[PDB]
Amino acid sequence: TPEEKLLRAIFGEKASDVKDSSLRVPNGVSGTVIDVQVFTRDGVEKDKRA
Amino acid sequence: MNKEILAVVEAVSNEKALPREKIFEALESALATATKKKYEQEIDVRVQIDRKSGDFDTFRRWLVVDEVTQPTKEITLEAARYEDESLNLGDYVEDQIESVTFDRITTQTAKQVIVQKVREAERAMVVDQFREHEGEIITGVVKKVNRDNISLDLGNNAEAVILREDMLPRENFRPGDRVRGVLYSVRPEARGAQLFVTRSKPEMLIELFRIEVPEIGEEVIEIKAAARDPGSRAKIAVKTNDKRIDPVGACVGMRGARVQAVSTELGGERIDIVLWDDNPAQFVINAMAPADVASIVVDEDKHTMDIAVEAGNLAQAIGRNGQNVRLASQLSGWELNVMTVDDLQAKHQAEAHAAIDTFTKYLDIDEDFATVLVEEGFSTLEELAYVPMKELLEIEGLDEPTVEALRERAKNALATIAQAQEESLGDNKPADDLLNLEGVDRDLAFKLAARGVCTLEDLAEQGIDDLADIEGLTDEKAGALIMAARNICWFGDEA
Repeated sequence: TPEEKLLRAIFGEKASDVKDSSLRVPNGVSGTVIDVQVFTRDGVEKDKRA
Repeated sequence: MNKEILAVVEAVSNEKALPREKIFEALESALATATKKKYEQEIDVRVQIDRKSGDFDTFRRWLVVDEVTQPTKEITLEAARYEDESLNLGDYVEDQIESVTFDRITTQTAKQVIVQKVREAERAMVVDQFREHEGEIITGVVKKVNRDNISLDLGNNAEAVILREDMLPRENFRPGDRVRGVLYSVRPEARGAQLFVTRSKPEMLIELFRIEVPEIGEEVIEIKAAARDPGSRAKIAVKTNDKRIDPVGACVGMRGARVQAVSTELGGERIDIVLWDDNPAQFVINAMAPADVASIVVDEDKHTMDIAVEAGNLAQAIGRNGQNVRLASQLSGWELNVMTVDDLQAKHQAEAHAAIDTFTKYLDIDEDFATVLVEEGFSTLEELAYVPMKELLEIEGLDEPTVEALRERAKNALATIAQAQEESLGDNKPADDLLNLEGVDRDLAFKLAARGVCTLEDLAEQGIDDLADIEGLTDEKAGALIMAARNICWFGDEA
């Protein structure tokens, strides 16, 4: 579509599509987070949180 | 700003409706709004994209106001005396600048802003393609089935909206059906210039009948008038240019080709083939089709006439409910009253007597020879000065004394004709409550001088439309004087 050309040819968002697949919290339960882990092999440079 | 924004600005199928700089700025404003939403403060941001290379610079505005709070939202100079007040207090001119914005997370907001900008650009293109030429005055088709409305498509992806009175009284449209109409009131609208299509006037068939006309558009006959109305009357006529051209056959096309041409979506009513001419007697007799020529009358000063036809075509010659009034109101050039055949018989009973009964004593003559002149010639014993001797003094006998009725007004103009303006000598005099009431023109004293009411207190209990049937004022203008008189006395503490 011309909108995609307008956005990625100017703003630079050349990803350019999107598809949300966020890990949703299971429905109907509260809670709190106590620990987080990051596992990554030596193929991708880890981010600042890692 | 990488020599690629121009390639997107110049699509150029539809993105070139505005200028390249203008089209770029149309999306740059939305991008600046998205960045400001992503920005912490609600400062006015003005981002301009250069058309040459897409240099998306940002020279934000200060949006300064008289407020002494939120300096980012509104700059100040009076409280900024340390800055020496370089400008006035409340200068909303561009006095800020930004550098760049990525907004990767805000890509959804950027896409929404781009969609809004695209909708605005499409609306602007539709406006510049339709409203410049007054929508689209051409036969088209509809693609929407709505309630008392229709969306008619046209060229350059136009979309006009049909008014309430566009379709006929029983006309209906569905998805795929076509309801033709004249669209001339093209007004701006969001996401497409929705024009106003309405076929309820004579213009719905004024020019449509000339397409199939054999002499109107063939440089052989001129178009006098054509009156199209919804359901009541519809008469199409072409004036013959003194060349024995068909005044009704051409209007009907080819033996009725144009009769049903304007009866489809121009109002639903069938356009009768009336005739148009230039003769004083053929102006309306031939225009009263379908009927017979039976009315020959014309006024002296104004373009007035009288309708008098056979008993079998009372509703077809003129019509009591306007069935053929439009056939004699516009395509005739004269004004006539729709009535029965008595218009040719009873019209000479009171007209000849009104001007003769009152003058039974103003002519210095007896009543024995006063009515004899009127009986010999009706409408002859009145205004014997303007007319010459060929039409006013052609009678024998007392030819010399026949100019008495005209010479009586030489110096006695305030003797016999003085009763038309001296009705407020002893009674019905003007008052200061209704005759001189403010809210109307100088002719507002007639309702008080011809009714006999001394004061407005006798009608102060009335509402608004108490005298709506009178000819001295409108429906709601009759009670204005009473309301003013009541208000001048209810709270008249201050003088």
